[PDB]
Amino acid sequence: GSGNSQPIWTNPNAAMTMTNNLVQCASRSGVLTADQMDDMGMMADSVNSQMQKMGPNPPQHRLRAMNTAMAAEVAEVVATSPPQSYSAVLNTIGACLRESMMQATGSVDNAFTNEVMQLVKMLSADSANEVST
Repeated sequence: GSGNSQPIWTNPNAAMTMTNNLVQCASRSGVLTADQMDDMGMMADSVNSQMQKMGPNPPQHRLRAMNTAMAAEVAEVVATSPPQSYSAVLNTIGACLRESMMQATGSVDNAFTNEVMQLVKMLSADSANEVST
C-alpha cells in the first residue's frame, strides 16, 4: 500500500526545521529590516501552532492549504518592503526557502517551493509600484 502525498509535512520536528532555517537564513541576509526579521519570528510561531493542528500523519487535504497559509503569512513580510528592496527581499525568501527545505530532511522539491514562491509574490504585490520610496 503506497500512494500518499507526503512532501515534508510528515514530521513536526522536520517541518519546523525548515521553517526555522528560513528565518535564520533571512535574518543573516543583511537585506531585511529589524522589523522584518522579527516579523518572520511571529510568522514562524504561527506555523508551528497550525502545524500541530495538522493532525497525526498529515493528510494532504491539510497540506494543500498549508502551503498557501505559509505563503500568505510570508507575504506580509514582503509586503512591508518598498519596490526598491522588494526584489532583494523576494530573492532572499525564494532562495532560503529552497535551502531550508532540503536542510530539514525531505530535500527541496520544486513544486512546494513553486507554490510558496508564486503565492507569496501574488499575495504581496499590491499597489507596490508607484510610491515615494
